[PDB]
Amino acid sequence: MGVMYFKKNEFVKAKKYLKKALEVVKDLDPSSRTTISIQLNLGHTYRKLNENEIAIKCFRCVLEKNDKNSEIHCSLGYLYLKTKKLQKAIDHLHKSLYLKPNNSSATALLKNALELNVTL
Amino acid sequence: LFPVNHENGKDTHLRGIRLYVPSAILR
Amino acid sequence: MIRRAPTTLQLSHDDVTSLIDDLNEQKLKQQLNIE
Amino acid sequence: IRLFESQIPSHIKDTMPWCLVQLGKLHFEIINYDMSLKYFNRLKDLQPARVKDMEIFSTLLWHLHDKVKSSNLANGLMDTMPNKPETWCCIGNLLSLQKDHDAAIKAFEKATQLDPNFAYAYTLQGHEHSSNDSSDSAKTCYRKALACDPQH
Amino acid sequence: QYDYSPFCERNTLRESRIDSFLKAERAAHCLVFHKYRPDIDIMCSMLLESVPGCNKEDLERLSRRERLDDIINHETNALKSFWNDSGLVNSLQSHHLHEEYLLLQEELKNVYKIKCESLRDKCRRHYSN
Repeated sequence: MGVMYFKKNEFVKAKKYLKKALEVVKDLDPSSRTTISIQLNLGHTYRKLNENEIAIKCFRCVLEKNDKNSEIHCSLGYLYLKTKKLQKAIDHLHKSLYLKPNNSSATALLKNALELNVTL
Repeated sequence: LFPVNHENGKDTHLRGIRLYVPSAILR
Repeated sequence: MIRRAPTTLQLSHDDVTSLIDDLNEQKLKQQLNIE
Repeated sequence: IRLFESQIPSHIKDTMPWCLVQLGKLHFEIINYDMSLKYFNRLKDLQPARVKDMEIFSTLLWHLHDKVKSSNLANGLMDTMPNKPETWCCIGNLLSLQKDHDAAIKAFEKATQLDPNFAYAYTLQGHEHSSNDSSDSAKTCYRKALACDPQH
Repeated sequence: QYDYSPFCERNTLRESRIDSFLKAERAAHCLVFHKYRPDIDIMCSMLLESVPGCNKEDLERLSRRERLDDIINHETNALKSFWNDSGLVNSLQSHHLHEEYLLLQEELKNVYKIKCESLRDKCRRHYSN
């Protein structure tokens, strides 16, 4: 329900259904590829909800549970570049490049981040 | 084209060929 | 029963291009201000 | 270096292998090539069969073009430990010093395969790939080098 | 009644195996014990009693921290140590000892050599393996 409300460009209720899903599964079974999907989708909703702090927190948590994920590191670079945390942005982006060298958006993201850092 | 070789040869080598056009560190 | 692997959202290329563009005009904003 | 001069007694300074390694690396960072070699030689005198971080010496001796000492060090290092990545990167540095470099790239990639978390092997690979007049492979190698070590 | 529980955790064994184990076990014990039931009984100066290949003389040497007839004595003594006190050597014909002896050090010498490179080349063996 959260994913489909997200796809319907109606984010506020998608968040409440995903929050309920997280709280139901919060107590039991942190592993087993279910909580991973819950936090990833919830973090995506926050990044689309324009609230970034809890999104970064959830993405950091899911990254703790799974490090080999190019998309996760790309999302971390996105969120960190949205804020002025350029060093974390470039670090996570280089991690994503390491996991997958041939990423389309990541190259331009690295160029922009490096240019902003130099101009800073 | 190389239509004939010396002393009535058959085949031909080509030792060199080139095309010309106009127009300290840290390890 | 065979539970389906839940679908996972993907970071699209379009939104990241939009953000990188916005950052380019963001840095372009103060360069003339500094001058 | 001033702290070595003042706050370090001479007897400790010229005896400690770790102080010698740190001092040699430091003088490398100031691009003082002559200073580093005559203490790294003392380090080899203290113990020839020590690996730790021989990447710095390999980089130095590539610049000084000392083929024979590098050959001896590489032989000794392999006979001691074959699985340590610094030994393989030293071999690749020697091979690039000689002439051929494709086998140097292959040796470097194997060394990185021995330990994926060795950033200096990646950055040496990237620096070498510039000599291959190839940029895209060099660029990807540089990026994966900077990924391993954030402050490089 | 003869106990067979440890030979198979299954509490019942078919009678064919019961005599099969009993006959085999007694013969095996009678070989070691003499150079009867097993459940009835299982029992029966340098501390060191035996080392394979070590005769009483070798053991004595350890305590100190160390012509045709004569060579025949060396002929048998050599095969005493290597064959761990085998009884068939006394039944072997004397001339059959010679060829076995000659092949002995020849194989033993081959072990001696077995028990006892450029930089570019020696890297390939690690990479290719």
